[PDB]
Amino acid sequence: MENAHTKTVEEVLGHFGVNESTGLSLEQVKKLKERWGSNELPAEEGKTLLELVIEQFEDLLVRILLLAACISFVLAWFEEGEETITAFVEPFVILLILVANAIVGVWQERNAENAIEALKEYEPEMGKVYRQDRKSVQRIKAKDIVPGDIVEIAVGDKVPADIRLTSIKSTTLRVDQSILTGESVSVIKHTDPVPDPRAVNQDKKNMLFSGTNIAAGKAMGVVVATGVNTEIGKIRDEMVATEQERTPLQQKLDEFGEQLSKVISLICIAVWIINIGHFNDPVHGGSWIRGAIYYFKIAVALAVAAIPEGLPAVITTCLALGTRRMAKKNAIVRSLPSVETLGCTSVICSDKTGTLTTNQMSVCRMFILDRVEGDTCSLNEFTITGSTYAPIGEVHKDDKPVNCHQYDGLVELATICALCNDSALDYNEAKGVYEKVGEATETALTCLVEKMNVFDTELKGLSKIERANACNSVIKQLMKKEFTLEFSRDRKSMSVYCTPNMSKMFVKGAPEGVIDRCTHIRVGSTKVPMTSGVKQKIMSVIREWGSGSDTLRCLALATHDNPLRREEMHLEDSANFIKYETNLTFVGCVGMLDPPRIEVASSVKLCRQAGIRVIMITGDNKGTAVAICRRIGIFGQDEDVTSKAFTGREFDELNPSAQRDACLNARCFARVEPSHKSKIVEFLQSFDEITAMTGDGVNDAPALKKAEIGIAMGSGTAVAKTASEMVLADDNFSTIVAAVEEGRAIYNNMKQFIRYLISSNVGEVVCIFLTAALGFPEALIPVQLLWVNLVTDGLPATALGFNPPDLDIMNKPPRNPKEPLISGWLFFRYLAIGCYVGAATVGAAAWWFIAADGGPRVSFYQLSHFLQCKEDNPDFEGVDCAIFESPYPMTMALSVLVTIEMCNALNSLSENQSLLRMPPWENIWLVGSICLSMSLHFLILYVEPLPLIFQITPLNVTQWLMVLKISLPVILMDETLKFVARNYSWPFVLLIMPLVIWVYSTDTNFSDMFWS
Ligand code: BEF
Ligand SMILES: [Mg+2]
Repeated sequence: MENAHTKTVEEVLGHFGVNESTGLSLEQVKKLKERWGSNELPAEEGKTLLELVIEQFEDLLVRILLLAACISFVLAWFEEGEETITAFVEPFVILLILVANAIVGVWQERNAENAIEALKEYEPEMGKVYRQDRKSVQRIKAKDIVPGDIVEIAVGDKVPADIRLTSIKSTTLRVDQSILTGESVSVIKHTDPVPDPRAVNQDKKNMLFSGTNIAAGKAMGVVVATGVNTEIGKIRDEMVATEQERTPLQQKLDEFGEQLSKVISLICIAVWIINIGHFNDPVHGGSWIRGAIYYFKIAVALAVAAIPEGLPAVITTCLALGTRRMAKKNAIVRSLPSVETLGCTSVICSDKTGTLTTNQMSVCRMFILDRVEGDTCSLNEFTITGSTYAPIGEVHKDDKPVNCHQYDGLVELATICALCNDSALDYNEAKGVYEKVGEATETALTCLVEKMNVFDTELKGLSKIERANACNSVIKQLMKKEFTLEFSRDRKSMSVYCTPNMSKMFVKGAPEGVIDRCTHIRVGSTKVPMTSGVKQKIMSVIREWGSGSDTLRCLALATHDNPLRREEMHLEDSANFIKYETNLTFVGCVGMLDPPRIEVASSVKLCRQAGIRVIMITGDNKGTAVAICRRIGIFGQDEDVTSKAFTGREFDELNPSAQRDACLNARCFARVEPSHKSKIVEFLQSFDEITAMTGDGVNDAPALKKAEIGIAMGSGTAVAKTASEMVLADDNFSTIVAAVEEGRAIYNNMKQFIRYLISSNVGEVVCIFLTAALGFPEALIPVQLLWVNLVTDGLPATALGFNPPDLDIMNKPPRNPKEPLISGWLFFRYLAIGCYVGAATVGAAAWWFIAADGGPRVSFYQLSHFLQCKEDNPDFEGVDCAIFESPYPMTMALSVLVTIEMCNALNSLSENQSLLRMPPWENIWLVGSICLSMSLHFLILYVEPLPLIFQITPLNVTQWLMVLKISLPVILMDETLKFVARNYSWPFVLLIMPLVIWVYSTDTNFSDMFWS
């Protein structure tokens, strides 16, 4: 069945072989059940943990980590000549972290689910259908409906499946379709076929799409689509079809990892070339066959030194902290890398209905006829501060609180609003909020009546359940209803006749018809005949409310004090309805709209300050979208919007060259399909701009998937929350601004500690390369490198993750996504730092070799040929040979590396500001982590079993002073580099004296002037 709206009810019923009066038989029900399937949308399949683990390998950082670990284990198996099993420890310690963060990668996701599925109303859709088994209607489950079923729908009932209308039992049928198309006002439905086959969902006025609900009437229909074949099913399929790429942070990390792998390959090739041809010496090896093992050991040590193992752990820690901060700020984050995406966001695309506005119609402005004379009059204007269905609020007359009990005309206005309508407002604790039960306008009138207590009813000690209708009931008892003249299309108004416990008849409708059908006006408590001037005045008020700066739905109200009695009523004719109120007393009019949320305008201003562009993409009409844009501040009140607001049809006809500056300039998009929303998001992404698509409902589900980051309102549909990466549980729109702020700060911290880790890794690489080239014995075994790069390089990195945010963070435009984390000059600076670190470590080892008070004196680089001396040959000196395996040089190099890393973390507090201007105690976490890691290093040195796992030994006072003497100049070098970067306090210096002056006490020539 296709294009059911284009076909009349007769052939639609004939196609399925179903009768409207009887329905479907059980055999037909089961045949259609097996032919089509279950009438439900399939849930997301449970991603097994094994698949998640195997797909976590896709990141290039963990890719290089895993390949390095695998090669290390392979060469651990290669080194079968050793006996102690502790060697096989050195690869294993890697694998643990490769799991740890991975678990967190799953764990947080699970937490997100625990916060996403919790914000769902798990009430099965319970649908009334007609079948041949029983004449009366029967209530069945949602999944039991099959195409061809006859469904009776009523007010307040959610539509179970796509239903073509057959006949409306009531007068008119109103359907709220804000879920599917973002329409802010209910749509009237009819059984007339729609000739256009390619009509949009809003053009189809003879269809009841799934997910929507009925507002006013009751109707009968025939199901034409179920499950996936429905409009929501097609939209969900389109959302699943679209592919979400990696986050910009993930892309930057992947590029960084590719560069790092290229560096590893280049350095390994270079060291192999510089080390090949060294087998010509009369040593063992079997033509480099047995020297290949030593060369590969050097290569794997270099690869380990070049890969920061603790980087993923600190990255995950920072992302988890940001996610926790959003959890505190009522924002659920699905994926850890997505918390930074808002920081680099340039354009924010937002839905109007339900996202920018509360989707709850409310009255904001009302006027009563105050003072009238011949041809001129003065009107009393009022303003309502309520934005939602909650009955809390105050009425303001010329910007001051006012009680409506003093105004009689306000009393009649409240009476008409409370009595003429037929809907109501209720409060529930499952969601803990207020909902409507009928038309949005009627419940808006009810909320307006409740807000203005004309009868001064007590409310300070009343429960929230009866708060929704606290004073509406008070109005109802005193003036009891008799009957209702329903709404008529030609009349554009509807009336209620009622009698007291005299006998007035209220009428509410469009301003023009109501004011044309009235022959009296109400001034306070007095009746005044027709005079023109008041008529033009009130008509001007009507159109300045309708088409002014704020677009409002004007609703004229009148009362007939002398209507015809009950007995002379003919309710069977709609034509007779109009003539029953030929003489009316116009009381007043009210203005209602779907108001934007109170936190939108300030958030829009803040986003404009941060350089972020805000665009409205909605399915509603252009006028309402432009009005909301003007209200929230996207456009000015008098600003022209000729080339800044577009419709889907207008955008389609636009040339791609015109579409270029349309996307770069236009800020309002109205009447767009979900495919059009995804097309707009893709076009914006085609200009290298990070897109934050915030919204709710089904119509935003594909776009939420297409954008770089998708944000879903907590009151939105389940599909929208599934397609999004962030969820606003409390529906606070400033949370987006807060998330952007922390994302910028988090990216700054990322840059800081990635640069610190790269400095440490290049230092280790230079140390190993210099040791290999110089021929000296190894100064750093790989397990020490793992211990350093995890503990001593994660605790300072975690502390750097707590860097204080910049003051000018939110007053600058978003960063260019194409820029790299490490610039050329910063790369040179950190390369120099690493070269100094490696030179310092090698120099400490050589200093222990050649000039040590408690060590040997094999100096002038003689006998430094490692793996060469075996006995007392002439090149062999007086000292022994086993001293080359002493752990003293190893622990000296380790201590120098640790101290230099402490200094590098100390002066990496700022990108360019000197450590003198910014004292290190600004970040107490930094000094805390430095002290903790130094304490752990001391514990490693002075504990029983670890100094055996690590080939180290405790030092003495002189060696420690030498270590600090070597380590401190890195602070001066970094300060000089920062100074030359900037150009091209007292309390800190006071603490410098007890340290640097102590260094001046002892001076040593170092006895090292042979080569370097
Ligand atoms: F729901 Be949006 F306003 F189209
Ligand atoms: Mg919406």
